[PDB]
Amino acid sequence: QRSTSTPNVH
Amino acid sequence: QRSTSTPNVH
Amino acid sequence: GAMGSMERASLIQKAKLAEQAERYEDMAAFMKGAVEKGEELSCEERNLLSVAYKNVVGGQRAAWRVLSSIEQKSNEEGSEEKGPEVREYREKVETELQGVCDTVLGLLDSHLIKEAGDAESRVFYLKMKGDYYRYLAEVATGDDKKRIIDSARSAYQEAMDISKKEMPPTNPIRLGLALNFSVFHYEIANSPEEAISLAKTTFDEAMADLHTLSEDSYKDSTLIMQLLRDNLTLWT
Amino acid sequence: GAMGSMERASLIQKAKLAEQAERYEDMAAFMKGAVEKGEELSCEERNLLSVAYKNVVGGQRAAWRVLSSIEQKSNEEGSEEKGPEVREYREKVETELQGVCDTVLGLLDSHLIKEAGDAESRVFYLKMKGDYYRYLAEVATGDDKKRIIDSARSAYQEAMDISKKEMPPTNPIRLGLALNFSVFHYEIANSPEEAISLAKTTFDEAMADLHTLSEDSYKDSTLIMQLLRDNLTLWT
Ligand SMILES: [Cl-]
Ligand SMILES: [Cl-]
Ligand SMILES: [Mg+2]
Ligand SMILES: [Mg+2]
Ligand SMILES: [Mg+2]
Ligand SMILES: [Mg+2]
Repeated sequence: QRSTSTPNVH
Repeated sequence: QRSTSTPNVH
Repeated sequence: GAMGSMERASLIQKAKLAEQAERYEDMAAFMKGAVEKGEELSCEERNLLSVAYKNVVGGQRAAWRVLSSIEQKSNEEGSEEKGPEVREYREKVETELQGVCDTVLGLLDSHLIKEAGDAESRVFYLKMKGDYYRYLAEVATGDDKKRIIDSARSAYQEAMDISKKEMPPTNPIRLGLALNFSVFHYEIANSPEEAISLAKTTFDEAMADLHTLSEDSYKDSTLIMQLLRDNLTLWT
Repeated sequence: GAMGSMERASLIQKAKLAEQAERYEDMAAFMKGAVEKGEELSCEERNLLSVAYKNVVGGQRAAWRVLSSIEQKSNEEGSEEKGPEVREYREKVETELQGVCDTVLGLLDSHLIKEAGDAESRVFYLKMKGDYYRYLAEVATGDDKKRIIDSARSAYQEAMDISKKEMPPTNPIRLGLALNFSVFHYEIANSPEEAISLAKTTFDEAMADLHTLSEDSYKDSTLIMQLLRDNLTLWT
């Protein structure tokens, strides 16, 4: 599983 | 809600 | 065409890769290139063509519905009129959608349909013609909405006539055609009673033929039968 | 540029419509046009730029990973070699991805970064520069993988230096920068211990500053803190 980066925020 | 049409089949 | 220098088999191979990658615009371009080689398509190849363009036009239809809803809200008494941008952008998406539909219809007319003599291929293509005129109808307004609807109806009707003569009532091509024609009647043609009647008769005649089928074919047919039932529940 | 004739405000309006319609390629083109008007971007506008391109490159990255995996499987002892098509199509997607990254880096270099003097804008843009070099690094192999990695590292480090001087440890810009730099260390730079140390220190220093925040700001900061924790759980 790949690391989580900053997601999009509407 | 809209009617269901034929879906894609892989 | 940008695909003119690629081997037919390479185009089909890459269409399958694009499917795996969920790159449906690429998949559609590869399959357009394969069709333009001028040879008839196998069952698997017809399915790749359909999957590709259905996904492309499906994204466009979803986007068009969002923008049309915003536009209709902006055109109501009490809405701060916000300039031409919503209409402009809805028109942009609409034109791109119409272009995709015209491309598919062009491939069917030049020359997939006229070379399709077996029922399984001819019904598939005529159903596709009905479907892409139906997608055009979804966004049509002016003089030509009537003519677009008639073109969809005519294609579906020719497909229905062949399917009833040449295919058993459980055949998945025949079932999905009847499903989509019933959607045409309910959603486009303002004929909900025709839609319900077609869905009901299709379902019941397929039910009575399921005993002839293998386990795998039974699974195929009953899946589409459930969609007929889903719509009948929505409609009644 | 095809957006050169459209008003800045109209481009931003249509970027927001495209977001609502999930038309992220359009959204990115609109925001590129807005940037090329030459004025600095507001917070909301910077966010639209980031959302648009992150969605576009995100689709490309997902597709590239699927194709790279197929290619690696095809290049194993015992795999029926199937010609150049998998490599060709992986290269096509890779080139399109690199193009998107180069476009974003070009906008940052001409001239978003050099006009960004406030910490909130400058850190945001330098983080973006690090991110798009990191996406280039994900697909890089040859001589330039080393140089791409160093470019990502340098951008992230400049952003970190400013954020630590100018922002509190709960600031969501600072938190997401630290999150992404920790991902760089673990996934790109072969430095999992640095990644874990950065994630842990970032988390703990934010924890100790949460008491200063309003309910809404606390929700923002703790959301990113949870992602740091998620990675620490994956990594340890
Ligand atoms: Cl537009
Ligand atoms: Cl290719
Ligand atoms: Mg008012
Ligand atoms: Mg129009
Ligand atoms: Mg072998
Ligand atoms: Mg390459």
